[PDB]
Amino acid sequence: ALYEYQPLQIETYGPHVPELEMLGRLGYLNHVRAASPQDLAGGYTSSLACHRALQDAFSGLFWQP
Amino acid sequence: KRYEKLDFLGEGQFATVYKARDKNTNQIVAIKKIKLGHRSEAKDGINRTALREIKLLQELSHPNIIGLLDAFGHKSNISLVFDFMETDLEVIIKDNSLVLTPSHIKAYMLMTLQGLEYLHQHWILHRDLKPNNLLLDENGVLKLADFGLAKSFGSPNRAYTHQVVTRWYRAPELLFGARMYGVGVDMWAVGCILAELLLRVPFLPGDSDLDQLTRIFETLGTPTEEQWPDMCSLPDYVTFKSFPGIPLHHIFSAAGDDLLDLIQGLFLFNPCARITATQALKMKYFSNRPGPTPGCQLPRP
Amino acid sequence: ENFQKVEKIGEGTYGVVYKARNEVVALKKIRLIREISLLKELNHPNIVKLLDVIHTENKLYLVFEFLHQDLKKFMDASALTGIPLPLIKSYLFQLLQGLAFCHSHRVLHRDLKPQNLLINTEGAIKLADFGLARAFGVPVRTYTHEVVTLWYRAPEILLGCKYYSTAVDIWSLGCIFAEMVTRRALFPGDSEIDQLFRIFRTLGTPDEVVWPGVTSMPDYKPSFPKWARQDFSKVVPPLDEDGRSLLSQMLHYDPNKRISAKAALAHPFFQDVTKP
Amino acid sequence: MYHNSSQKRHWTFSSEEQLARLRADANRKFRCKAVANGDPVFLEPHEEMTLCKYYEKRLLEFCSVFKPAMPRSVVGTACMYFKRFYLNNSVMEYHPRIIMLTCAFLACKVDEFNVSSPQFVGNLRPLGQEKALEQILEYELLLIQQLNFHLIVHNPYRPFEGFLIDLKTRYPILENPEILRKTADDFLNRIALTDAYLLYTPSQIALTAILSSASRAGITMESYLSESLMLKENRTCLSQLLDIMKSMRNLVKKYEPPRSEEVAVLKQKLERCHSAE
Ligand SMILES: Nc1ncnc2c1ncn2[C@@H]1O[C@H](COP(=O)(O)OP(=O)(O)O)[C@@H](O)[C@H]1O
Ligand SMILES: Nc1ncnc2c1ncn2[C@@H]1O[C@H](COP(=O)(O)OP(=O)(O)O)[C@@H](O)[C@H]1O
Ligand SMILES: [Mg+2]
Ligand SMILES: [Mg+2]
Ligand SMILES: [Mg+2]
Ligand SMILES: [Mg+2]
Repeated sequence: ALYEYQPLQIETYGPHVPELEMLGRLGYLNHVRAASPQDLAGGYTSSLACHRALQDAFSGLFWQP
Repeated sequence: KRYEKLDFLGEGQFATVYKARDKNTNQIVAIKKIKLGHRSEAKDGINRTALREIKLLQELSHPNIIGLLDAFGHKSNISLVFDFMETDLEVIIKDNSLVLTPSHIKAYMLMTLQGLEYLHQHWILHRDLKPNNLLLDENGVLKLADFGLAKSFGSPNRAYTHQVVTRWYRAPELLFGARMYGVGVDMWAVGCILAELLLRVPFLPGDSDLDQLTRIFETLGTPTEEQWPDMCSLPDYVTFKSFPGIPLHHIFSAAGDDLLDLIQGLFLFNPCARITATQALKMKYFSNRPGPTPGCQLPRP
Repeated sequence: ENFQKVEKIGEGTYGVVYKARNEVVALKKIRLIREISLLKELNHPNIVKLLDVIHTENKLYLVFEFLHQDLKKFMDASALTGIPLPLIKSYLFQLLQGLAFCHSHRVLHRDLKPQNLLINTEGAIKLADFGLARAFGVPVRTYTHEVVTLWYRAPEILLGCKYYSTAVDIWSLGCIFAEMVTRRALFPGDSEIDQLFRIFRTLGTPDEVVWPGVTSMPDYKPSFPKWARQDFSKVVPPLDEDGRSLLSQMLHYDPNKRISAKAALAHPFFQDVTKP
Repeated sequence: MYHNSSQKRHWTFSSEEQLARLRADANRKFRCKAVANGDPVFLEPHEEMTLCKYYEKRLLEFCSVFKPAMPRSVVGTACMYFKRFYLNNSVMEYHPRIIMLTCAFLACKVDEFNVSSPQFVGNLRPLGQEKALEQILEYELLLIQQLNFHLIVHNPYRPFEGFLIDLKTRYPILENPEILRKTADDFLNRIALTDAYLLYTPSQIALTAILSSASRAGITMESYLSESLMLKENRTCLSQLLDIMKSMRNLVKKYEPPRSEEVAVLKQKLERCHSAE
């Protein structure tokens, strides 16, 4: 039984969040602080911070208790 | 009196683990009693490591992540209740009586990577991945455990403490003193674990931070500024003698081409370029044949 | 049966520590050889005393004199006012006597830190926590994967030397001495490399003139930054000429040139030592 | 993440009637316990609410003047802990002052804000400080049990920042969303005064604050909801979102701050109740 990758599906109850690689091209990264070279040397990019902020902004925006 | 202590599993420097039963479901559980420690840490209240484990495991629910069933205590004492795990991956690796076929290695890698992918989607870094933190149950299901070092990532200006994994599985950016990082640290640890599974011995067994860096560079070559663009800006950076490195098909002579590509992806020096858990799961090695063995068929010590 | 437990003190690497009453004493309950024997051998006013060893089939009990707090808590409480200079001198003198006694019996503490130095109400200080101790050649605990505090490690250990000498203890004591004078750690490194670089930045980078045999150490790298040696006046302002001289002799790079405990006891610094 | 968090599963409630019911149940349970132990000294639930609001304001003051600088998220976590605790417990049993200090102490440790306990207790205004530290340590485990060991608290500040980023990117109508930050922050404070944190998701609170600030500034942003958020396709969802915001604004304008003389009388009553049992 060969393995097949199946994407992880979690309901977020909010607007669709753009993919991480698309953030720079769509212009999101023009409104966040740039990552310093020291930050970049460890693998921390501004895209991660922008993606986290957007995911938190859109999480459970329309969910009713 | 809810739990009937019936076995002593082990004692670490910071906690003690016992076997018990719930007396309500007759389920066998493991109770990790957290030590107060020294006289000063006793006056600071409940241990921060126990609070970290509680707060992180209460917000996570995945098949391959250890589940916190309960937690109690008295005064500053505290005990965490987990489901009982029969063995762990280190015991499997060091057991000379059992043979690790390629399918077993693929299965152990698959479960670890799926757990890690779920963990990273929730913006949490394990930061302590090693064979003895991957616990195996009686049904052959691997679970990540020991979340005492785990931490959320993504929010800027959150360098915080410098706690790191044991040096054999530490990533070179961590050994150079990086304060801000991403999923790369867990991915390097995952590559080290895979190397341990392939060789049955630790891949890079340094005896000091500098010795660990020396072994990394002797085995995989000293990276230049094209491979690691801003490496010289890390706080604990030191220049090394240039090493050619060993070709990976010599270190892992039985590894096929797809597994070799996976290994190169996991051992890239640039943390940004290092493959993530999703990219690793999409790699051709997992979809190739033979498939991973069912968990009921995995070797048991 | 005789002992009445009063409360729980703490839970260190092994066992549990209990305040008890027979005189207030401290009881350690270990799950059930070299450490107990070493503690019986080390009888000194400046070392914590192993009173009695109660043996049970599945348990071990050790009795010690109760010390009300350790040095770390004492420095924390005195962070603003400071610790008086006579108290510093008396504590250093007593620790050096205890160290000289340990070294005379071929004992290596290896884990000196303010948290392991216990004081009482009358002004005495004693060494404790002989878990990493090295007697003659063998370690007392053959199998211990415990983390070690990094702020008091000697540079030779930081450079990979496997030959432990008594000088390492002196190094640690020197650091503690400086801390008690400055209410701050001398070398608060985040890692091994950062620890070594803080040492280098404080004392200068060691070369073959000052530390012969340093370039052949197991983890020496020629690319190490060549920092200069800042004078001791800025690193420890409050200290006097005798105290600064003793600190410098206690913080030599070369272990062979590092001062010994017995030689330290004869220093002019302790000319007018009086226990307060 | 919030969308599979314990805060969303266990600590967001359908209406303020449920909140009042749980608080009244707590008051009645304590009264039953005391009267079975063996009348005018009892406090009614609205008096308890007034006292809780007053001590929540005191906790805000304490976390504001705290040194070193207390991160705003830690303050939010502490306040949410206070609200959740006194949802199911009575001020007549556990004194709100000690509980508020314990909430701040647990929040600092949970949100990774490292402060030594002596410094934390020194932030208080001698032997009294030592006794206060003792009570805080005695109540830590009680507070954690009363929270059901649910320690992660999702605040609206991060969703606020995410919305500001999205507006700067995909809403060119707004020349500068940063003109809306001050007034939205004030509205977030006002919301935090009420019980909305137990009734709405953090993203809803942040978006309500943003749109309230826009309306006060005169700008209209229904286009952002309909167009940018793709709600023009699903109108019922838009109606639910607008009604949620209207309910939140109603909660804000209907809030009444505690009066000084009533607070003094109630403090005397509570102190007399804490010295007689
Ligand atoms: N759920 C469990 N079931 C069985 N054994 C466990 C469980 N959790 C931990 N253990 C045992 O406890 C030991 C130490 O656990 P760990 O959390 O790694 O402690 P530490 O944080 O001190 O390293 C492991 O070797 C493991 O075998
Ligand atoms: N005789 C004693 N008097 C007072 N306190 C003691 C005594 N012995 C041990 N302690 C305290 O008990 C705690 C546990 O110490 P221990 O477990 O022996 O150290 P370690 O775990 O570092 O080996 C320590 O904080 C120590 O200060
Ligand atoms: Mg472990
Ligand atoms: Mg651990
Ligand atoms: Mg110790
Ligand atoms: Mg010890």
